[PDB]
Amino acid sequence: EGLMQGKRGLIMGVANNHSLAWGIAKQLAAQGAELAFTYQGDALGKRVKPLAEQVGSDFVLPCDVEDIATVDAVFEEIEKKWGGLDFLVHAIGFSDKTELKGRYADVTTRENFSRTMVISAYSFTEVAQRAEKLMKDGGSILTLTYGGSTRTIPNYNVMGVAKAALEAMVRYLAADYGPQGIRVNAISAGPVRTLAGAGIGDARAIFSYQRRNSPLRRTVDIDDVGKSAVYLLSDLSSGVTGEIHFVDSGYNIVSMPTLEELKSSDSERGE
Amino acid sequence: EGLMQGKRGLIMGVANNHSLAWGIAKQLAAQGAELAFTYQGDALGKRVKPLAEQVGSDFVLPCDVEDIATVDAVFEEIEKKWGGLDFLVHAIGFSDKTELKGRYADVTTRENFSRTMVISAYSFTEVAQRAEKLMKDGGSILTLTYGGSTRTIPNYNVMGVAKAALEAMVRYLAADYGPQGIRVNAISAGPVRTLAGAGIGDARAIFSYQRRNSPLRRTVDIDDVGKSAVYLLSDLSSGVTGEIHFVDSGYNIVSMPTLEELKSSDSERGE
Ligand SMILES: NC(=O)c1ccc[n+]([C@@H]2O[C@H](COP(=O)([O-])OP(=O)(O)OC[C@H]3O[C@@H](n4cnc5c(N)ncnc54)[C@H](O)[C@@H]3O)[C@@H](O)[C@H]2O)c1
Ligand SMILES: NC(=O)c1ccc[n+]([C@@H]2O[C@H](COP(=O)([O-])OP(=O)(O)OC[C@H]3O[C@@H](n4cnc5c(N)ncnc54)[C@H](O)[C@@H]3O)[C@@H](O)[C@H]2O)c1
Repeated sequence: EGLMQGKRGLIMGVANNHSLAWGIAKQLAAQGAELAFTYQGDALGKRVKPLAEQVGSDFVLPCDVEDIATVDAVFEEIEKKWGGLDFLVHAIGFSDKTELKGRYADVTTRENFSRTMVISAYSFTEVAQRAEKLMKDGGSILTLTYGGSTRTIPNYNVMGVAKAALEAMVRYLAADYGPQGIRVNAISAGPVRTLAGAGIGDARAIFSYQRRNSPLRRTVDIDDVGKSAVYLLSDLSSGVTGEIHFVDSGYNIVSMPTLEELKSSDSERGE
Repeated sequence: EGLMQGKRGLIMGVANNHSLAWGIAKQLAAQGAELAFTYQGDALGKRVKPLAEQVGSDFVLPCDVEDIATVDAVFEEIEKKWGGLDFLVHAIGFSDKTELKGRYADVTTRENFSRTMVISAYSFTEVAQRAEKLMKDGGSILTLTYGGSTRTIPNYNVMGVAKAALEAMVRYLAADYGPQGIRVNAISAGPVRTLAGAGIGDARAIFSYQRRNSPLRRTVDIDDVGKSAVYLLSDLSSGVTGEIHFVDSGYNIVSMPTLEELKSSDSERGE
C-alpha cells in the first residue's frame, strides 16, 4: 500500500534532524521504504545512528565522498547485505564558507573550486556509477540542487557553478541509464530553515526575500522536499527522468518582488 | 490512506478511454478522489458517462469552453452540489487539423489562430478564474502541455504557439493564486496515441522518433501521466507551483537521436 513498500535505498547526506536528507528519509520510511544511511565522520555517525533507528534502520555506514575508497566500501556492503538497490538519494554539498560571501569574482580560488566540484558535483556521478551496477531491474536516483545554478544569487558564488555542473550530470546520466530503466532526477529546493525566523546577517536578507516574494508566500520545509522525493523515487514518476524539478514555492517563476515591496524600495532607493 | 481521500475535483477533457484526462481520472479515483466530468458535444455524452460510471461518478455535464455560458453552468452546478472544489484538471486542446500539416508559415490563418488560442489556452484562464471562487481553503489546478511550446516540432505549428501561451498562463496564475494556497501547474506529456494526437500530419513518424530516442526508450502512457497528475494535485506537491513538469520519458533533455540512429541517417542522407 505504501508508495515505497518493499523498496530498498541509500540516503547520503543526513547530518541532523534539520537536514533535507532527513526530511526525505522520514517520508520514504512512512511509505514503507527500507533505508540505509551514510554519515561523514564518527561524530555525525553518533547522530545518524539514532535517527536511522527512529525510521527502522540499523544499516548505517561511514562515507567521505572525497575518499573514493570509503564510497567503494559503502556499495560493497550494500551488495553484501541487500544484493541490489532500488533507489539512491544524494544530498551532499560543500564549499569553503569564506568563498560564499563577497563577489564570486573576488573571493573564488582554484583550490576551493576543484574541491567544491568534486564534493558537490562529481560525487553524484561516482555514486550513480556504483548504484547502476546494483540496479539490474531499474531504479531511481535523485540529487538536490538549487536555482543559483541558472540565475545569480548573492553569496551563492561557486556553489552556483557547482550546481550547474550537477544539473548537467543529471541530464547526461539520465540519457545514459534511461534505456536500462534507471531514472535520474534532481529536486531544486527552495531555501529551507527549520529554525525560527529568517536568521542573521546577509543570509537573513537573502532568505527573507525568498520567503516574502515566493508565490506560496512561504519557504518549503523538509517535509515538502521529502514528499517530492517520494514522488521521484517511487513508481508515481515512472515517466520522469532527467528533470530538474523545482520544489521552491514557485520562487523560480517570478522576476520581481511584490508590488508593495517594489514601491517601498523605489521610494527608499530611488531611480 | 489514498492520496486524494476526501478530495473533490473536476476533470475537463475526457473523450474516450484513451484520453489523457481519462488516465488522470482513473489514478485520482484509485487514490480516493470524488470526480466530476465535462464532455464536449452531445455525441460524447454516451461515451463519457459510462467511463465516469467505472470510477463511481454520475456527475457528468456538457461543456464547450468556446461557449462561456456552458462553462458558467458547470461551475454553478458544482457550487450547488458540492459548494467547493479541491482540484481542477484542464485537458482540452483544439486546432484545425488542416493547419497541423505543412509549414506553420504556409498554412496558419488568423481565424484558426484565434480559435485555437481561446480553446487551447485562454479556456484554462477562464476555468481557473471560476475555480478560484470555489477554492476558499486552497486547491490545486492542472493543465496539460507539450514540449512543442519551446522547441520546434514539424507540423505542430500553431498548437506550439498556443502551448507557449498556456505555459505563460500557468506562471501568471500561479503567481496570482499562490498567496491564497492555490497551486497551478502543468504536465508537459510525451506523445500519446489519442484522438487529438492523431490530428497532426505524419503523426506516425513524429511519434516513433520520440519512442526510439527518448532516454526511457518508450513513450508515456495515460497511467504515467495520471500518476504524475496525482502528485501535482495531491498534498505530496505542497511545495510546487508554477511548474512545467515534464513527463515525457526524458525526451526534452536530449539533442540528438541515438548514436545508432545518427549513423544510419548519416549513411542514408549524407553530409
Ligand atoms: N539547505 C537549503 O536551503 C538547500 C536548498 C536547496 C538545496 N540544498 C542542497 O541540499 C543538500 C543537503 O544540504 P542541507 O541543506 O540538507 O544541509 P546539511 O548540512 O544537513 O547536509 C549536507 C550534507 O553533506 C554532507 N557532506 C559534506 N561534505 C561531505 C563529504 N566530503 N563527504 C560526505 N558527505 C559530505 C554533510 O555531512 C551533510 O550530511 C546539499 O547538496 C544542498 O546544496 C539545500
Ligand atoms: N496526445 C498527446 O500526445 C499529447 C501530448 C501532450 C499534451 N497533450 C494535451 O493533452 C490534452 C488532452 O488531449 P488528448 O491527447 O488526451 O486527446 P483527446 O482527443 O482524448 O482529448 C482532447 C479533448 O479536448 C476536448 N475539447 C476540444 N475542443 C473543446 C472545446 N471547444 N470545449 C471543450 N472540450 C474541448 C475534446 O472533447 C477532448 O475531450 C490536450 O491539451 C493536448 O494538447 C496531448
